[PDB]
Amino acid sequence: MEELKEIMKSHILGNPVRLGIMIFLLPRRKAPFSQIQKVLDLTPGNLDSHIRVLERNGLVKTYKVIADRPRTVVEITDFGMEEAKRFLSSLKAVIDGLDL
Amino acid sequence: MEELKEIMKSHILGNPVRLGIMIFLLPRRKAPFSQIQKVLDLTPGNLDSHIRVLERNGLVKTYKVIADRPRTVVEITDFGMEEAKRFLSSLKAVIDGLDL
Repeated sequence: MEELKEIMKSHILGNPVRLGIMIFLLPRRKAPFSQIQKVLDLTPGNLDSHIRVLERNGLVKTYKVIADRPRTVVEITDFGMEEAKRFLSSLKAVIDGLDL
Repeated sequence: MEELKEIMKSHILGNPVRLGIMIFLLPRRKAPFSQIQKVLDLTPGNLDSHIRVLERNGLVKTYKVIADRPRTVVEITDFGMEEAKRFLSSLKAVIDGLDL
């Protein structure tokens, strides 16, 4: 019951959309906002809101690359990578205990 | 990328609180509202709202047991059990592919 509550209280990383964004970035480190939006089939508006939540919590960082091809890049931070791994590991442990 | 989107679109079962409630019920089948509230450290108000979302989607069912000890019982439905397992299996597959 103690590990279940841990997962239940992860309101930031637990959200299915944010979790997917973090899993997407885990192996890639960074990607243009426009690519994430298209590949994960999200509207620019929803993606934007989730990105803000993640960045306010230091899980990702965003910056404009105006090297003359305007693009906003989303990058997972070192903290973001570790937090995601911790959360994914806790989730894996709970699932393994269920025997599916 | 196809399985990631599947998990990201599970707005009902994906929510960390609802997921925890379903994982709690998976091995127990049913429990009094009051027990779930206390063991998962949730306020009666938040639990109530999540339960309504789950019940409107046929994942759980609720009923009052007035056998002269008034209590609301929360029970996971057969559909709820299968949907949860499907979602948990998809989640497990994504995690295994990450190599943690």
